[PDB]
Amino acid sequence: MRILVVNVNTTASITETIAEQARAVASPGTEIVGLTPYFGAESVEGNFESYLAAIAVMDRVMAYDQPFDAVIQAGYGEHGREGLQELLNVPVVDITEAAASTAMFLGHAYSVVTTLDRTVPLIEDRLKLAGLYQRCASVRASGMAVLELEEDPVAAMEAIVRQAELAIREDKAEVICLGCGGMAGLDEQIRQRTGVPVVDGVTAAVTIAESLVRLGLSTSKIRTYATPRPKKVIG
Amino acid sequence: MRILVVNVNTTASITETIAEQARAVASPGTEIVGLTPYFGAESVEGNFESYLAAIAVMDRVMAYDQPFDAVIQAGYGEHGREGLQELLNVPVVDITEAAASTAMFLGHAYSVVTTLDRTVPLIEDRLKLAGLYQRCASVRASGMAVLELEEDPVAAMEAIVRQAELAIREDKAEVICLGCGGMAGLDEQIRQRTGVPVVDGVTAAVTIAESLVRLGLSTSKIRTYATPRPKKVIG
Amino acid sequence: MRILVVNVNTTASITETIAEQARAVASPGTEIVGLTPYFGAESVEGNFESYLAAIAVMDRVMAYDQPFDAVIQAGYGEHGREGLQELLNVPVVDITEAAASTAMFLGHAYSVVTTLDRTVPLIEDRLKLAGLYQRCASVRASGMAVLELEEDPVAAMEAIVRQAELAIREDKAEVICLGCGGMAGLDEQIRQRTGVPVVDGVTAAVTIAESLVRLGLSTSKIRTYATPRPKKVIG
Amino acid sequence: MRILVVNVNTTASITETIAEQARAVASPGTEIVGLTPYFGAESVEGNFESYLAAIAVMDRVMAYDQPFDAVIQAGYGEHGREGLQELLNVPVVDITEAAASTAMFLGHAYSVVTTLDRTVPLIEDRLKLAGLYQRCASVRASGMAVLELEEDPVAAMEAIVRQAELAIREDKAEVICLGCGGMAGLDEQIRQRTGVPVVDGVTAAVTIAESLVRLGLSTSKIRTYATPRPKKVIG
Amino acid sequence: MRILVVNVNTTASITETIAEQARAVASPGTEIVGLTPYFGAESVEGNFESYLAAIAVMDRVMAYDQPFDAVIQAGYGEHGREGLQELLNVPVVDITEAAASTAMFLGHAYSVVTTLDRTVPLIEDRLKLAGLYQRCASVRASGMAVLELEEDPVAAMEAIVRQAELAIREDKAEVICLGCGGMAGLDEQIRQRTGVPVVDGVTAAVTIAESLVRLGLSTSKIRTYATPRPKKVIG
Amino acid sequence: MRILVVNVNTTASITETIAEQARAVASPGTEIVGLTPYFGAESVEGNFESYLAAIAVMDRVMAYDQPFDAVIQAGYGEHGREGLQELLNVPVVDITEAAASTAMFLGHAYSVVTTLDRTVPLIEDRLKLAGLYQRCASVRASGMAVLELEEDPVAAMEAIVRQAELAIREDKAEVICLGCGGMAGLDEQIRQRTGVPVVDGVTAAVTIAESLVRLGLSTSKIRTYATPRPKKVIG
Repeated sequence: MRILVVNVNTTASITETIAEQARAVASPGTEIVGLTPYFGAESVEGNFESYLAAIAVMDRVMAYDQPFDAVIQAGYGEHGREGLQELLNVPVVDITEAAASTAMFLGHAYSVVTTLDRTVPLIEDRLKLAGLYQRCASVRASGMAVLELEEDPVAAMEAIVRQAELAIREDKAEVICLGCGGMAGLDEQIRQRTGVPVVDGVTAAVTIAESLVRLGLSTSKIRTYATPRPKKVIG
Repeated sequence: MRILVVNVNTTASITETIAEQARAVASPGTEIVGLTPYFGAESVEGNFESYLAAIAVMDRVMAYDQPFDAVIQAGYGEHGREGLQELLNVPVVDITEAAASTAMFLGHAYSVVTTLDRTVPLIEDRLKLAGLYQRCASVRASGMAVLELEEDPVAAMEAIVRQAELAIREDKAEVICLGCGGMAGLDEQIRQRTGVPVVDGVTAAVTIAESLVRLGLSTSKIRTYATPRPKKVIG
Repeated sequence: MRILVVNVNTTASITETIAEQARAVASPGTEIVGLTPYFGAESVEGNFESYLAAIAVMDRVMAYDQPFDAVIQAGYGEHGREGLQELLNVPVVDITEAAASTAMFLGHAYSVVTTLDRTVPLIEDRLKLAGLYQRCASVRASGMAVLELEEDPVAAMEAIVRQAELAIREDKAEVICLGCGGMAGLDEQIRQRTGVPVVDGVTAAVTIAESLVRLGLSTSKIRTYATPRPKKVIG
Repeated sequence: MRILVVNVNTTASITETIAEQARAVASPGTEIVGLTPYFGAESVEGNFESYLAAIAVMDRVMAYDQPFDAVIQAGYGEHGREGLQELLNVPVVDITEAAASTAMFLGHAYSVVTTLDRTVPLIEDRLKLAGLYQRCASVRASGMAVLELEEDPVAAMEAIVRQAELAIREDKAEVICLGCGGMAGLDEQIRQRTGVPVVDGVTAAVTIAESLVRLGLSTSKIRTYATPRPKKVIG
Repeated sequence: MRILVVNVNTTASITETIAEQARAVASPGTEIVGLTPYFGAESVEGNFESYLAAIAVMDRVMAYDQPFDAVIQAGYGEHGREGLQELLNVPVVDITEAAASTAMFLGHAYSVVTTLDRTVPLIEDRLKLAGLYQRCASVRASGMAVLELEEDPVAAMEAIVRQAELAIREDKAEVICLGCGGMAGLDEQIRQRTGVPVVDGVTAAVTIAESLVRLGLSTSKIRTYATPRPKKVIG
Repeated sequence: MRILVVNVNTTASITETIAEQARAVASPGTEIVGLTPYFGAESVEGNFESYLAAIAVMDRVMAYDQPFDAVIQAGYGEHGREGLQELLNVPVVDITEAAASTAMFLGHAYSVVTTLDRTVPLIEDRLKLAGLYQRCASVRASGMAVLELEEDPVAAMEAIVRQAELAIREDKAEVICLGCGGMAGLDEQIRQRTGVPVVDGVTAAVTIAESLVRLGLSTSKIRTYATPRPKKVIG
């Protein structure tokens, strides 16, 4: 099968890293295609940039010419999932929901550790909408400005594990979810350091996407995600 | 003062109808500037068109070069308010939240009457995010396509009252919220035909916008709606 | 138009101060009438005094002989709103709900800062009933015994801003709501000190009351707030 | 021990009916003292009369000059419990909460059957405040005016069973709570006619009052129900 | 009447202590029978042991040969209540729910103080299911390994009151509920030390059980707790 | 890898049907080992049999002496998952949560169709505990007794589609979850007859089990599902 894995931000280096991580868990016969949107912010930080990224991602998927069997939106706490669901006749998985949903099988309560404080309420709102928030102990920001993870990977790792530890100790999280795709593959280190399973939405999304295809499942087109009624649309 | 009233769809005649109902209640000294987005669907029906309209609305507002005091987004149940709240340092009122918020001063419970069944869950989700759904007895669809409103208003009118009556008698609604911009000015007739206050989010949003301006209040910039960090963003 | 603004407590000096603040935002042609109930506690502190104030206020409004177009209950976290709504055929706004409701347009979450700790659960319960509590980050008590604000206005101001800062820093409030009418007009100082919009329910209620009259809206009499069935009542 | 059983309305014959059902289940050694408030509506139907009854009940209790061990407020869905809890240092039981609380020991879900449609939302709100609504499948109105109960009991009886059956079959109620004091003693006939346990809040409140006394338990005075601070209060 | 009081754990010394405490509040003519299950853990600590105790307790009750009028499950936060309810044609009260339910008449919010941290989410889940959790301020663990209360009753008492004080001061609990039956009778000391009523589920359950029998109430057999359909069951 | 698929009831033919549907979707390299508990009801209908099945399932798993990588509990709405999660250091998937969790990727809301009305509230409660009920539009019973499924499948089939249609049209379900193990493989026919994706928790649980294994993830042992403390436990 073919799975499109779309970055929500325009940074080509992040697309390839995410895609690589998707390729490391993909099943035999699964082809992962990483896609960079044509427009949008280099890192998606806030409501404005999130809504720009929602249509950036859908523009990017609707440009792809080859057949494909699933789409993964590779961004934590951003908009657009639902619009993809309407546009496409294949399953869509967003990594936010892939992480929280897989975490819920593992523990009484899960926490998410993201980058910026200002992205906490967007991630919270995404999960509440998904109906996944009941078992979320908290969504916590490490505080590192997105691009520093390649500059100081040590200061980053430390800031992240400090939040993981507060979530386990104060919020009673039993599993940690990564909260920017740019965190893919750092999960073993966080596990080594906390003694809890640590879910990476990128890899979790691949398995859920692969599963829905194996099960013959796709978005319901009955109501909310009906194909859009063809009409006059500009631009 | 100057208030931008922005249509979520690209049909310019609907923009004039909305801006004229707005002017019909604006305080002396208030200028209404009705804006039609430059791109997007001619009527916004579903998630894909809602997200496109979100960004189409923001683009239209950011292109306006005069000063203004508040903005009103004149669509029911669409995405975008939060985007605008980050970009602007004037208050933003969404007619969805304007209607429900005012209705709650008037009755134990309110119901919204929209056009299409498929917009019902988009509306519920906006209300839920806003923390305004506890007092909503239901969102009901009249079944009338957005544009069939100036076509056959007498049938539109009857379809709306039909649903309003069902909300009152079965849902225990005590107040009715109109749920398309295209319904602006219809409240008086529905009030007469139902026996309950009928709230027009267009005219309610005007009063709320004017209030927030008179009161010296604007969007909090402390966290969630802080100005977007300056950064690279294509297009 | 005419708007009655009723103190919930019997202190004549508080009625006049509230009314003055209402007069400073009222629109041209709006007449504000401040009313002191004939009975009740000099400051309303707790369930017993709140229920006494509920009927004190309704007794006070039903005594007023002149026509009027709206009523404001000028008390934070007290009972009685609903009984006014049944008694009257004009809109009723309580300042508790005017503050929370206006705050919700301004920020992701709002907090209320009141005087006594023991009034926190009454205000919480009022907002939960109003269906306004979802976006309330916390209700916090400054701790100053009600009447000290005229004695030590500095110690008061300080205690208040300390709670505002805890709400923003720990509870993630993005807007502050004042929580005793006796706090009217202190909002600029709190804003100066926190960098967030600060809503005063007194002035916010005036605009909402004025709006409902301009929009031709009044309480729904369909069910819950039906006129009371005339019957034998004593005293 | 001595338990005050206080009618919420001023009809003395209803006070005797309630106090006699109470006596029918009181433990040996328990004295029931049935009280009729001095002012208020002859039947309490709506918010205005509910708030008046709240204060009318408290006045009546504070006028009683003998000692007593507990108080029961014998009205369904009325205001006042909290007022009494502040003023008294003996336990207070409201028959509303007494019924629902006991019903929850007996079935997965309960429903209340009251008289008037307009009291339905007052009842729901009391249950919600009490934290007892999660297990309530519904509150249904029999449509019988409060006093039409000793007038035509055979029609009252049938109206109640009608609603009870609807709650069981459509709402999935497994237990029925009578929802006027005027229905005391009817449970046996409804049980027979419905097939489910039927709870009488009057008699349940007696057992709970007696329990709290036997157990040495009374209202917590630490915070919300602390004695009212001594202060000036007119009338 | 006869009331069975069943230990959830297999420790004979705990059964007799619980039963003694039940006998100290029982009404005249009430016979308390303490029962020890034939199998299960010596102290019930966790999901596995709780589910073993659920069927241990039902096995123990179904072995008892004499008539009886009620059953009390004498364990805090364990499973099985519902299965008893199906099996029996008499009322069942679990002490978890007896404590929380009686506490709710006493104060704005209640807290539970139990032994082990790992039992906190089971007790939380039990109360959420019971629909009693809305008014629960927190469930807190003292941390003492179950059997130390007979070894160091002083270190135990201290650990317990420390949690009670955190619940009142930080969680705003107004009443404390004991949270292992092995705590029966320690409530006066905790009351002496905190100034709040302290509910013991053992004694509270006796009064609720006695009440349901006096009121002629028993489990509803209409749906969820219908007698199990006789069929082939092994072992 | 090896995955234990455990029937909740003792009917061995139902164990083979479940294990064969599981094998029909298992990845190459995956071994399915279908287990029939040693004691318990021949079909699990209600709380008593649910609790017995919980412990019967755990006993069966603990008796298995080979190594394995994950366990699946193949019953809808039964107790036990948490028990297994404490005892095991391999992931555990319950088909109840497997179905609902996967369904949520596919539609705005899902509904479950089970057999017996009396299992409906057991199912709702499992979903609620799991934090998966927010997106559940309803749980409906087909009315078909568990074993009447291989007896008359054409009538079973029609009973299920009947309920599915009612969930879609009245409950606004967009996806259907089969709610007995005995329904495994029926999804294709129901999909055809309803027009919406149909999820089989048996086959979904397999994909999720395999995913968690591929991802290196297992049950968190930090708190709620820590191994049971070693201690005395009879039988």
